[PDB]
Amino acid sequence: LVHVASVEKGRSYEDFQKVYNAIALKLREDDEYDNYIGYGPVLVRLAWHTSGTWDKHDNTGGSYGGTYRFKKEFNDPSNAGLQNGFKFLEPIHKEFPWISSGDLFSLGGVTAVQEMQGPKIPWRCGRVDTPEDTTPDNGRLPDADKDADYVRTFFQRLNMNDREVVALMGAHALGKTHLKRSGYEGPWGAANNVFTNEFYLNLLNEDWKLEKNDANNEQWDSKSGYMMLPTDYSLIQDPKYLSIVKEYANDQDKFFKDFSKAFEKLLENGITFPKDAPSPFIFKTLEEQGL
Ligand code: HEM
Repeated sequence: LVHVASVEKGRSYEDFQKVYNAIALKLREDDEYDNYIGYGPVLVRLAWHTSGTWDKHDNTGGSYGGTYRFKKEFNDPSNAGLQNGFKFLEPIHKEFPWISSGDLFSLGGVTAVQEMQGPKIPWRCGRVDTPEDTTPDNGRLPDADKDADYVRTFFQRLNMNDREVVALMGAHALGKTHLKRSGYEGPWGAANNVFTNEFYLNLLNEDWKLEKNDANNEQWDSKSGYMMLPTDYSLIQDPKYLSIVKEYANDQDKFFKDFSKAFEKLLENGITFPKDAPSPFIFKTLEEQGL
């Protein structure tokens, strides 16, 4: 099935910058969430999980249809906690009821990355809501207890190569694992609501110990109070991934540029953009607007 991008009727860049801005202003205001981490990280994860159900083989799942709004997908165990990002976006959607669900979930992720001082992420509109029966089944999002071979094979289904996977994993600088949500506990670093290449630096430079958490799952822990999932740690066990981790640990601009591309791609899998669709938008941050 082909999903053709269809611009919300009569809308243009300024309309979407207003939605961006409303998201960004609420991100600034609602700062208490998650022990003052704020909503940035969970909004990035929401964009990823709403996109990461995609299957390149048959074009099922993906960001286009905004299917997270249906109970099968919002109750996926893999999505535990993302309801906080959805609830954040509710008043945004009420103010701007013309935006599609897929466009709002993906735009929330773009807005969060940029407001957290991350790279610019070009973003295209035109996702169209699809019906409840187009919601993908549970089980398309990845397990965390696995090795590098798992990670590599997993991401082939999303048409991501080694560089794209290692870049995308850099988003694990953000936020934290929560025991009751995933069976893992702890942040990956100190700067967890500012977008940096810290994930790579910590992988290479902390002294990691393989421990069991209070849910009886293994994770890697450091004396600084940081953690890595087994799938994170797999990026330094596999020699191909390791080379790329070192590259991003040593070049912040390269990480930014490669993350931006990979994240846009993730958010756009499955969508056909007509030849005469608008160019991708690059939104100004609040800071750049003086707001
Ligand atoms: C092998 C792939 C991946 C696995 C197994 C994985 C697993 C996890 C797990 C278990 C959590 C903790 C959830 C919780 O307890 O709250 C988490 C959090 C998070 N992940 Fe992933 N992840 C992967 C890839 C990605 C990608 C590709 C991105 C986005 C580009 C991403 C962004 C995030 C963010 C931002 C958080 C923090 C959420 C928060 O603080 O609420 N992850 N991930």
